[PDB]
Formats: sequence, C-alpha cells, structure tokens
Amino acid sequence: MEAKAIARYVRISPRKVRLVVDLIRGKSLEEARNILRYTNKRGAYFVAKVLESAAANAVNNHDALEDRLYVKAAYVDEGPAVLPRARGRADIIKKRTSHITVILGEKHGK
Amino acid sequence: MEAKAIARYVRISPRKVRLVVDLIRGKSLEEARNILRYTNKRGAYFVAKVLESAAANAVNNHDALEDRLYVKAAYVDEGPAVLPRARGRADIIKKRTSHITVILGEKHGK
Repeated sequence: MEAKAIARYVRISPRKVRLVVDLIRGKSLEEARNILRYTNKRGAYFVAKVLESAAANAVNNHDALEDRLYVKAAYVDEGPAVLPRARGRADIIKKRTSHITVILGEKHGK
Repeated sequence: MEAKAIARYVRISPRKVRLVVDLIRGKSLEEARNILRYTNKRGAYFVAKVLESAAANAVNNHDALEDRLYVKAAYVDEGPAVLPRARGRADIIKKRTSHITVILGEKHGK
C-alpha cells in the first residue's frame, strides 16, 4: 500500500531542504524527477537520492508499479548540529543536518 | 513520522477530502484547528477527528509538547467502492470511500 525511505544525518540545513521537498509533494514520480533535475537549489541532489530509494522500495517490497507512483508525503526533520573535518581543531563553523522522509503511493491499488 | 493517526472507510470521495487536508499540511497544530473550525467544506469533521487523535497520542504517549506540534504530513488514500444499489445487478461504481492519514512532529523542518 505504501513505500517509504529515509535518509538520516544529511549534511544540509533543514531550511534549505524544506524548499526542495515542497516542490515534489503530490507530484507523480515522473514529474518529481523532472522537477529535481531542473531546479538548481542546493539540496535537490539529496532529495532525489531519497526519492529513488523510496521508488526502489516500492518496486522491491510490494512489487508496485513505478508509473503509478506518486509522492504522498515528503518532509524533513532537524538533525543535530555537527562539526565537519571530524577532529582537526582548525577554524571552521558548525553545520546543521537533516533527516529526510519520502512516502510514495500509487494511484489506484490494493 | 512522530505521531500518526488514521481514519479508514470514511464515506466521502477522496477528491473532496483532499481539498481539506491540503489546507492543514505544514501548519502548527493550533492553526490547523482554527482552519478546520472555519472551513465550510465537507470532510472537515473527519479530518479534525484524525488530527485530534494524533494530537492526543503525541502528547499523552510520546511526551511531545502541544505548542511545538505541526502537521508534517496529511494525505488521503482511496478506499473500497460503494455500488449504486445494495442488491441486484450493478454495472458502475457510485463513488469511492477514503482513508485519511495525519502525521504530527515537533517544530523545525517542513
């Protein structure tokens, strides 16, 4: 009935990612892919990656049909702040992370 | 997907209920409540019921704070069909029922 995928600790600000997921909510899988390819917003690549994982889960788990898939939900949860360069005590700032969730469903199913 | 509630077999056409859930997606819990109270669309009552169930679960069981809750996702799936008559031959579907899902989460992100 439903397929989903989640990407955790993505190194992008939730505020930036939110801009991208709102573009694809409610769109067919085909339309969502097209939108993400032609937007130039930082974060598109990461959202496209989760979308492709959700589609694979739909096809592998429930043998759902990709041409019937659409984005029922897409949202972002705030992750912890993290210090890049792991541990090198230089002079770098802290960046926020995001957890991205995409849920796909198909028009007419079982 | 912090706190989720679902209402199944709602005897209202998915197309009609969708117009209601689109209004509250992404809003804070308090604003969604006011939106539903003032909206004069069929299905508002059933959406309100699912929202309140999700809110009760979030606050009572998940120890989440009502002031930080927002509608991360809200969507409608197509449910079983209703025939034109209860007995005798039928050659068309009258309408479809709907399943409504609402997922609440805390603050930041969208």
